[PDB]
Amino acid sequence: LVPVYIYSPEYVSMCDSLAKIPKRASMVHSLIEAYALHKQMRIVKPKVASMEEMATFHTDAYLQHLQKVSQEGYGLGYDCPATEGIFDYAAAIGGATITAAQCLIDGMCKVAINWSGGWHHAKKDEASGFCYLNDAVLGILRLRRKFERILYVDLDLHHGDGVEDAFSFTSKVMTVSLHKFSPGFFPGTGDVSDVGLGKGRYYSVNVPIQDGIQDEKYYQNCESVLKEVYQAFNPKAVVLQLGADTIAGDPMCSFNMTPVGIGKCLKYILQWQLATLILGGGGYNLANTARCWTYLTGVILGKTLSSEIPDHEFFTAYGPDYVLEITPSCRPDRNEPHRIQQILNYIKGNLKHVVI
Ligand SMILES: O=C(CCCCCCC(=O)Nc1ccccc1)NO
Ligand SMILES: [K+]
Ligand SMILES: [K+]
Ligand SMILES: [Zn+2]
Repeated sequence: LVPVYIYSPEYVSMCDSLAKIPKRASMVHSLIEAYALHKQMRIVKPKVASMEEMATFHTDAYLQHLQKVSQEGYGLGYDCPATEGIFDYAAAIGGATITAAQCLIDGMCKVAINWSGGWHHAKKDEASGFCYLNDAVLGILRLRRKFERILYVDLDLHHGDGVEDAFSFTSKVMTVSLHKFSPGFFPGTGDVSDVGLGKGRYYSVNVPIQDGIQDEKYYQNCESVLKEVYQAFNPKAVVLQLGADTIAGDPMCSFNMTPVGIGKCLKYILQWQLATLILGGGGYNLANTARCWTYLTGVILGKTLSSEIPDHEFFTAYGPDYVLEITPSCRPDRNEPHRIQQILNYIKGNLKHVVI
């Protein structure tokens, strides 16, 4: 009944190597360590994913090219540079999410955590949006060995298109994504009209949101969706992506959330008493991202954290106030109340078909 914390010094060091988020994995772990939360969790060393394990979703052609490129020097472009050691990076995170999933299967825990995972843009044969490997999909595929129905919830700023498309043709996995949706904003997909294909029709849920949304309206909207989804789909396990690029102070500067708002969503999911795999994701204000996931780690543990940031390796990065709480920015909420309701109505309508 003690939460599992996927961690090892080698794993964090590996994750720090991603140029898009340098040293972020260390900052997140160090802050969690500084709050001594790791002593209240079961620490499990992540296995490195094998070629066969990564192949459960990704094509052999892609996996081999990724390795070849990684050894010496398919979506490898601006967002996903073909840099050396990138296959080792991909295998590590994939294996970490799988390890967490296997922990859920064994009954070792009710909640397993991998903050360095949640890379949800990767397709079976294509890297996309800083994602070389879709560890979230790999996590769901592993869970499907034991659980008959999986619910995937994506609270990242960006649409979880890679996870959605991976399961868009099946009805055993339902994907739910709350994300910014606006013409020109990555990845451009995930309108409310997108519900899946074939036998997977109505088993993909998308909630388009505009800039400036804050804790209260986000939670109410998220709860009402999850409420209908839970009763309609009746999941046996949950995969939860909690990308922190929605948090105020993120350079993306889109949503205006605090970890408290996201935390309430997490609480509502945690009370389902189901096997839950926790993943990170986006988050480009490194200190704030550590703040968020440290806070959420405390929420999972049912602990109240000291407002003042404890001294640690990255203490200087937490100026100028050096506290745990994050203050929302002073900019408008661009979401019209009537639009939110209609999106909700479409979703309720689609979930009527989920009566099987
Ligand atoms: O958080 C993410 C990462 C998505 C990939 C990034 C979107 C494209 C983008 O914003 N690119 C960019 C921005 C600033 C400077 C250079 C590239 N996914 O959830
Ligand atoms: K999302
Ligand atoms: K689906
Ligand atoms: Zn994102």
